[PDB]
Amino acid sequence: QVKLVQSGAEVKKPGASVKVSCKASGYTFSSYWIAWVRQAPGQGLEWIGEILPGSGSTNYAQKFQGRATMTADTSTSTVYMELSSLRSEDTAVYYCARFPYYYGNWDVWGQGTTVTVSSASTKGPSVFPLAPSGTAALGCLVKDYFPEPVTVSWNSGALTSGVHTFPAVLQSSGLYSLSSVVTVPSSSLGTQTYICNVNHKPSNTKVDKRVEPKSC
Amino acid sequence: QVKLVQSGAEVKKPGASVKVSCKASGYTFSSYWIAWVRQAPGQGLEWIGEILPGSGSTNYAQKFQGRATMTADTSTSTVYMELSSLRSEDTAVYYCARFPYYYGNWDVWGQGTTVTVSSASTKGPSVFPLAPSSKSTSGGTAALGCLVKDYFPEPVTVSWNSGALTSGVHTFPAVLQSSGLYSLSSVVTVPSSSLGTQTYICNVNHKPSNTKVDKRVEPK
Amino acid sequence: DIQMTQSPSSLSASVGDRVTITCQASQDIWWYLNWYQQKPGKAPKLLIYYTSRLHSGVPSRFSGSGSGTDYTFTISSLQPEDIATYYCQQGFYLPWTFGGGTKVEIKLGQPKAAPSVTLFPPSSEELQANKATLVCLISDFYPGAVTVAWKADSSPVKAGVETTTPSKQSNNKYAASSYLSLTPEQWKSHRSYSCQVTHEGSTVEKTVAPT
Amino acid sequence: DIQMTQSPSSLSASVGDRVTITCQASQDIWWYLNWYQQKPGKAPKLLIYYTSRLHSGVPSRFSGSGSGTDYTFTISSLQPEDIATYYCQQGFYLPWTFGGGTKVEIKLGQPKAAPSVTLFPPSSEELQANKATLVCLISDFYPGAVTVAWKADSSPVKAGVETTTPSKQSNNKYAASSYLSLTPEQWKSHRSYSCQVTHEGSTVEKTVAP
Amino acid sequence: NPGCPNSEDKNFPRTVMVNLNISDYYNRSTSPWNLHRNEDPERYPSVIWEAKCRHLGCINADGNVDYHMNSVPIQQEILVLRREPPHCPNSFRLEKILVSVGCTCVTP
Amino acid sequence: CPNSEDKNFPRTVMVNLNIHDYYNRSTSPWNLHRNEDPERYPSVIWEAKCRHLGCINADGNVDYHMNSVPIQQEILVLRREPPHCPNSFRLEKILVSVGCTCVTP
Repeated sequence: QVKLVQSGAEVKKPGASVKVSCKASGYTFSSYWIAWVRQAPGQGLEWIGEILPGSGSTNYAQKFQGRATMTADTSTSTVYMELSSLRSEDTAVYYCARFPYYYGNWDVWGQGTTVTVSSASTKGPSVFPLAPSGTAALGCLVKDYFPEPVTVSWNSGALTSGVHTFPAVLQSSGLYSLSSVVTVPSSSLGTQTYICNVNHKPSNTKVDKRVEPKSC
Repeated sequence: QVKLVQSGAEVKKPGASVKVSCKASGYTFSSYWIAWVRQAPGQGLEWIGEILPGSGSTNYAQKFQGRATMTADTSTSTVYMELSSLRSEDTAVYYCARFPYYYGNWDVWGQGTTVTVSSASTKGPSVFPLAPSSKSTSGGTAALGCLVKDYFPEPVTVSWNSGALTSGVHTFPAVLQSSGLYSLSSVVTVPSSSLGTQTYICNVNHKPSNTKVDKRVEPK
Repeated sequence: DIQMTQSPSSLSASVGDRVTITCQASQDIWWYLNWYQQKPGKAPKLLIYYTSRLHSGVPSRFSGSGSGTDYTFTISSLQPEDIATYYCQQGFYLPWTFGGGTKVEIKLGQPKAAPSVTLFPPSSEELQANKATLVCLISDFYPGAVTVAWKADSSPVKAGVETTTPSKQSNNKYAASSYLSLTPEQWKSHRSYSCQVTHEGSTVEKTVAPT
Repeated sequence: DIQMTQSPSSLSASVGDRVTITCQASQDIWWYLNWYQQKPGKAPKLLIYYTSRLHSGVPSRFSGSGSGTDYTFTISSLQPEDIATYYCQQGFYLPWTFGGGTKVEIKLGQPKAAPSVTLFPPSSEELQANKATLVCLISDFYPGAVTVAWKADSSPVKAGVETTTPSKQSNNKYAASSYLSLTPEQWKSHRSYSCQVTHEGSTVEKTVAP
Repeated sequence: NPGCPNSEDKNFPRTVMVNLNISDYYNRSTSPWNLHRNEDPERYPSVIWEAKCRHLGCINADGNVDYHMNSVPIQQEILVLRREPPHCPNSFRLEKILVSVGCTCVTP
Repeated sequence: CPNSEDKNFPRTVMVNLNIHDYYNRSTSPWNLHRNEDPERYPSVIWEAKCRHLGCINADGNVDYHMNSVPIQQEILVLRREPPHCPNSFRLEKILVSVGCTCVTP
């Protein structure tokens, strides 16, 4: 019943601002500090700042002072962190968490808010065939899309054996690329047809691509 | 305005009990400890015990535990010390005092209650004349007086010739006998030539016992 | 700031093993050291506070100890639900600082498996588009740590390499992929390019040439 | 119990002098040492608490200092209204205990005065009453103490003596009295009785005979 | 504040609140000593180096142990803090312990 | 004078207060000198100081081939800081000579 509920996922451009909300219940809102901590991708937690809703006193990590503002509204049991001049490095899951001061621990945490800061815009992929050469490997290169995800099937779902769709790389441009490959018998390459079905919902893209064995 | 007011003087027999009261005003009665400290005649100070009216928690000096009981009444802002099996060594002035605990000081004190533990009862004195010299002259004066013996309680007063004679009169403070009774003497120094002519009478007034004696002091 | 050194940054161990993580502060922190657990896809959770005290409901296989600058966290018997990243944090003075974390994983009875590498050259169509991408697909390796190096003829190529983090396949082996971005000019001005994947001291290499 | 040794037990000084009193506890008391002032017939008053802090309304001529076991109380400029007995008290642990006190007086420069002693035999009337009291009245002495010894013929009297405390007369000298209780038999079976009063090394002696 | 007591304004029994912050002689001595490491993780200082005299006697100029003279530990009373059970920020106690800092050489 | 808020920040500890020859016979003898600081606990520290630069032989003379040296110890003291309240204490460490020993140069 002590509980913190945060606003939803956010996607922003560099230079924009984001404002995340944290709604508290199950305790006396004015008398406990609430903090914000972020988890950047991979590993690492980092403290941002804290606010005591009762008094409005704040403490910020020096790194964030002037760029992060925390506010609290006793009439709604809600605290807000606003972070301005977003940069790519601000991409992270942001948490609010209650911070009993006697031991200086965050005992209850919100569910997290994913903040993606990217200069990219919604974009469907270019698909290129990866020509093969007793088995062989062929695939498709699904290049330069945003955001995740893309799905891939082979021969409209008729071919699942030996299909391996690899997780995407995230390029410094902000776009993703992935590859899907299928390993098939070599005798079948000139008879059997191979088509990869690349669906990217956010952009409404559906491309089907024939993968031909080549000049050899 | 922080104040403590105590009940009045007490006189008790050995083996009796005494209960003194201490009435508090000018502050939140339930939130401060009140203590009792005594002072025996000519001696220093001695802590007896303390009570927190709010909770009724008490602490006593080991010497007094079981013999002193402190109680408090929130409805009247009054604290009581009761001391039982009184002995002559319990004769003392008893003070109540408020005790803020953080520094452990008595900051405000009551006015004190005199407790006398005595086996004596109200008794008027016998008066005897103290005949002047006989052997007289020297600087031409002689000394005569009255011995005021065996009275209780204090005080007795003495005058000479119904207040007409104040010159050279010296009434001495009383001695307290082990019996509990007091005795004193009053003397006057007068010219020796006047002893057979001039009359000398000492007027001994003891109120508590309604005594009034006048005594002719003869040279002989 | 109080700097927290946590070690090691990651580890793997078998079900029922004992795991020990260390945390060291840059000055005496008077037992104000907390430990958090962040399981994959979940919010962090307080496990231990004030060095050794267990938060309500936390299993007793978790414990902490230490004093002064030196602290430890111990999992007595590692369970599958315990796969997570663990962090220490000092609560002695502002700003509140964390150790770098320890990512904890489970070894099963699983043998070392070398990676399969498949390398594809740029397609005609992408060359048409005035772009060139070499695609090195790495699969079926265990454990999950690989390094990828690319060469143009025999010389290391730094620029234009993007490599994924390793991730678990549906069998319990790992996959990764590496992408080399070139101008079509670069692609054509060399006789060959190679993708070299090193896995626990042994390399697997593939090469491709414009043809 | 924590024992408090206060020193000196009394002292005398002139108006405007600086007076220092000492209090030593039997173990460390962590600055929890208070000082009280008591004038004759009155309740003690808190002057200083926690070693050196002044109670509300207390003159700033009073101060205190010290640590551990060893504490001091100081009157910077002694005034007449400061004649009193001063007590320390530890507030560190139960039972609360006091020093024995320092009685503070003014030097007056008053000259020594020898006592006048008047000795009265028992009266006929009291002998009639089968009682016998010798009465030794002692007056006009300064400073304000004497010792009294009684003799029966030449031998110290060992029983029946009751002697008052010295007290201040209206002329600033002191008085006391001593009473010897005898049976009328005792009184008649001796050739003389004497009251001997010693003051500052000189003894005034009076004798009476049946 | 879960698990750890509390104190009143009263401050009885008396407490203090303490603000938390922010050589070759042992070998060359006629009464030489070894240092031994004493560690108590609930004590501050946690680590105390305590002297222990090498021999019952002292060492002459020819480096032998003669028993006419005695090696004795020079002891020092020092203050330590002990965090007592139940192990809270408010469960500390002052203690004075006697520790040997070194050894000196004495005529019996 | 401050206050113990529940918070306990900045961090403190609360400390419960208790209800309570060799210097002359040594070949490197020492005098004890009294150090008193009325805002420190212990208020009184006895600090050693070696009698002579040399040690003392069996005939009780000062020979300069052997040296009297002070043995030092780092010790904990509490300092009651301004404003001088039960809650204004700070931990400190000082170096003090406990005694003297006799060494070959």
